[PDB]
Amino acid sequence: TQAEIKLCSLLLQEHFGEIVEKIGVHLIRTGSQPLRVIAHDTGTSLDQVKKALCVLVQHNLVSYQVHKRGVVEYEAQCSRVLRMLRYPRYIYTTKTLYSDTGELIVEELLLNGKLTMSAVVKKVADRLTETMEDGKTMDYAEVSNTFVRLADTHFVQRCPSVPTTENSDPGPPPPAPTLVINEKDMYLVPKLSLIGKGKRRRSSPIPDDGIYWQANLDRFHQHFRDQAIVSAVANRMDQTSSEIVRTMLRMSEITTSSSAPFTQPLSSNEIFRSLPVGYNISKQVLDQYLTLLADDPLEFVGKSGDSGGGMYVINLHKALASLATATLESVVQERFGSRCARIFRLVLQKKHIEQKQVEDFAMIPAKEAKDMLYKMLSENFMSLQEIPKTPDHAPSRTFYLYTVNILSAARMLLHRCYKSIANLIERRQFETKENKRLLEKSQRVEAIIASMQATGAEEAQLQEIEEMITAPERQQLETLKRNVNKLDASEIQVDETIFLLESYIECTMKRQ
Amino acid sequence: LKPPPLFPDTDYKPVPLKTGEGEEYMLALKQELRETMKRMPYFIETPEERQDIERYSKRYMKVYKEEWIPDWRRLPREMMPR
Amino acid sequence: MFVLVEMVDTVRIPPWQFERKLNDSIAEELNKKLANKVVYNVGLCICLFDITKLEDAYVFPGDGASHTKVHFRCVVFHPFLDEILIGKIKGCSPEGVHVSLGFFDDILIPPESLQQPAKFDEAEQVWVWEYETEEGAHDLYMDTGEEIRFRVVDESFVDTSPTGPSSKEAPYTLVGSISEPGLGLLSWW
Amino acid sequence: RSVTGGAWYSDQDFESEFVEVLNQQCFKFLQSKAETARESKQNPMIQRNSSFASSHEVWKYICELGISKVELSMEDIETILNTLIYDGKVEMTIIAAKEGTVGSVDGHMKLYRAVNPIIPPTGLVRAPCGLCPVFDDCHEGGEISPSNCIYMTEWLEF
Amino acid sequence: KEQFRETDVAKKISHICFGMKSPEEMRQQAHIQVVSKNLYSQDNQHAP
Ligand code: SF4
Repeated sequence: TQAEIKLCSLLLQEHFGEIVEKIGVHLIRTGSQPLRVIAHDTGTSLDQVKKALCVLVQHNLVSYQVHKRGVVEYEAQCSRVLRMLRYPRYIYTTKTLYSDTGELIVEELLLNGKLTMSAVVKKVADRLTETMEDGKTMDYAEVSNTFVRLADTHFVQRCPSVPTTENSDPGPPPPAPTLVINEKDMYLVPKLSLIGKGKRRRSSPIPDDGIYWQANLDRFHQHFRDQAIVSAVANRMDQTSSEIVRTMLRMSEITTSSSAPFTQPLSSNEIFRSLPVGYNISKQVLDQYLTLLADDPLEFVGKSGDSGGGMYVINLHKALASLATATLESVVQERFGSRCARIFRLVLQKKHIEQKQVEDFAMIPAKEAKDMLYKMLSENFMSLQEIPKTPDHAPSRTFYLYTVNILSAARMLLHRCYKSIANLIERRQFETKENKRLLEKSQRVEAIIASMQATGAEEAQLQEIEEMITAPERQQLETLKRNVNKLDASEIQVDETIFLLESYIECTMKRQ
Repeated sequence: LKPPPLFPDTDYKPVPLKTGEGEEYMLALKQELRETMKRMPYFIETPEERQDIERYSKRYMKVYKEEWIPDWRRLPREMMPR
Repeated sequence: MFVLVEMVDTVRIPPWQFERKLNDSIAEELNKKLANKVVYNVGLCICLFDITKLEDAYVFPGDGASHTKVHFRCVVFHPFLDEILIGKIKGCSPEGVHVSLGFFDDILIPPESLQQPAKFDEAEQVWVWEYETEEGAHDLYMDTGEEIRFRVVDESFVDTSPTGPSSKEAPYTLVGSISEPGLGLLSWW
Repeated sequence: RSVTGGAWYSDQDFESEFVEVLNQQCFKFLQSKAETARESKQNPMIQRNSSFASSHEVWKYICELGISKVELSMEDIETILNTLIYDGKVEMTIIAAKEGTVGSVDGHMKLYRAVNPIIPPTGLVRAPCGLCPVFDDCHEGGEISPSNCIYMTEWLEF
Repeated sequence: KEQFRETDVAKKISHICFGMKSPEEMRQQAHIQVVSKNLYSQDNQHAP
């Protein structure tokens, strides 16, 4: 997992800096360890180690556990180190589903790691002062309404609570507080009525103490999976079918398990009554779509019963498999053309086959199929089974049967993507560090121009500062800017593939 | 005789990138974030060190900040910043 | 300007020196070894200051020269930024005026540091001067001149270590400022 | 299999240009018929029925315009249509030979009628690294590095 | 005047670490790649 290790490293550098990156990489390379050995191996001052570890545990990047003989073991979760890349995605979806107040709520919750109700609502109200002017005021009522709506919709989840000292282990406290998570109060928001008008940057006790909250990444991922499924169906059959899929996913979510291959049983009568009234559809029309969807050769949904006449269940894992297939065939077709995507999907359907059958079945011309078959064999996109003609398995006594392996595929495509995000960050940083000299040379003069502007200084500075050499370099600065922009957009997009890959490798993994 | 260029010619070239108001908004949000996590105590930069000489100016531009302290009930009683 | 820095090193003494008391021998050796050369990090070494501590003198096999380790301190030339200083001129240039400190000469006074009114000469490399009421563009700085007053504003070390398999500028640089009143030729003040 | 090779073998190549242009012609025409179906959105049972581009009628379309003067009757056309059914141009809708014209002949409507995919090119292939041949051979530390990768350079240069 | 470098590099062995070499590092060490099968030039100079 060296590529992943590097991704962790560069994310820590980007987001936290040097010492934090050092401690993080060391911990993910060493696993659970007590403080003293970590400080010894690193060799740095224990104050820096302590400070790093508390900032990481504040954002839940690391955890601490009481261990045998009373020592405290400290461990870091590698997966959580790959979530800040999706913070724009979380912010966008909450902005789509909630007003900018919810966007700011999620922003504060993420960037602070954890927050309490009073702290988060007060901070959001205070920061929103930059958004409203001309005497407009902000009261915690609407902020609290948006947060409780978020929590009810499962997007915001409560942090584990500390145990009660007077109720457990009286006397000298243990080395670590050993926090305990409670599920019945998971989305049970604390109650408050305080309101405070935001201070508009004029430059002139907690009722919910200990009730910390954090963003529900699982809910975000589930929402992303729903969006992907809805999009898949939209391209597949029709917008009406897509809206039906958007619908039965909605009642599915409120009751289905995130890991189950199949949703809870859903009838057409409940779909119709919960179906939006803005579409001119009857119950019989809905039944027709559901019956013809269940008859889909891709088996996207299955009947699975007959209660209420219309009875259907979506196959999440099978849909994810189709998603994983489509993305893999996407890469193949741009890397090798339609014919390569043709030869493979032939092999996907024909589980076992050899060159002559492939050529016959696709008229891939002689001296073309074989060479291409050798090439994408070299890419590990195809596995050779090689049955014997004799128990020696000699090359003259074997048949070269071809065989697919989707799971291994999804894995080392994902590794490809991991190396992808890394070497982009390498170039973005390489460009940033090479241009830093001109950047600071332009920023200092820009600050000079921007400074003492409201003071009423004379206008003989705008033109007199621009005669410098950076003026015929602004186009190069914009060249760098669009280059970083163009890099970033691809990074954003790559994260969109990553979701499909990670979702399928997760679902196919049984976790036993 | 001669090993090739380090950079062989390839017929297939990277698929063109997307653009749109949503993508631009996400890029702006990404720029905002990369500008944001530099401005709070969680961004633990290296402490200031190795003063050169006893300059008089130090009385004014000294950086002052609060000793950040989380909810200590939630952490072991072993890393007090004092 | 002068800085005293702590130093440790190991030295070899050939046998014919055994007649002398060891401290003076090690002192003169350390001086010849250090004196009149510059360090990439702390500036120009002048001469040893004092020898503080001495270890035991070993006699390694395969040689007859006693080896020993010293703790000592030395005086180094290392002016700090914004330091005032007086030094002779050594030559004019389009990029500024070169100033000599007698034992050191890599000081430049660029035209940005020079007074605004005078920006170039009458094609003669001798830098000229210009003011408002008096000094009608007739005063000029002699390549030798007096020990003009100036304040350093920049300094840099440049490494000149060998590169590649085996088989000219000074490695230590400074920049001065002369714009402010009272700076430059004392005849003006 | 020799001189025969399927009668498309002509010129001893499977006549690659003619087989690919014949496949493209077949695809486009049956798109046109399935497009009549989709434009009409005929009471969807009949929409999908007209989207069963009858491949007996495809076979009678491909004998004409002087395309398949070479051996055409089922076997050869049906198998070239099958070479198009191999790949993602198509998905399972033959309903055996009995439902449809000999099963719309190997199901030469199946889901050619609607090859419509469900996703745009992966952000990876959009990026240089994605297509960059020396992708894993871009050992930054070594010669090939993102900070010089001519592909990255070019991709970003434009 | 010139910047000072140490004049002696005398040192003694203390330990030997065994291991293998990674291919990118193996290429970094190597001066060049050999690519021609044959040994000497066709001409009567017997040059490599
Ligand atoms: S060579 Fe450059 S563009 Fe290609 S994969 Fe490596 S880093 Fe990416």
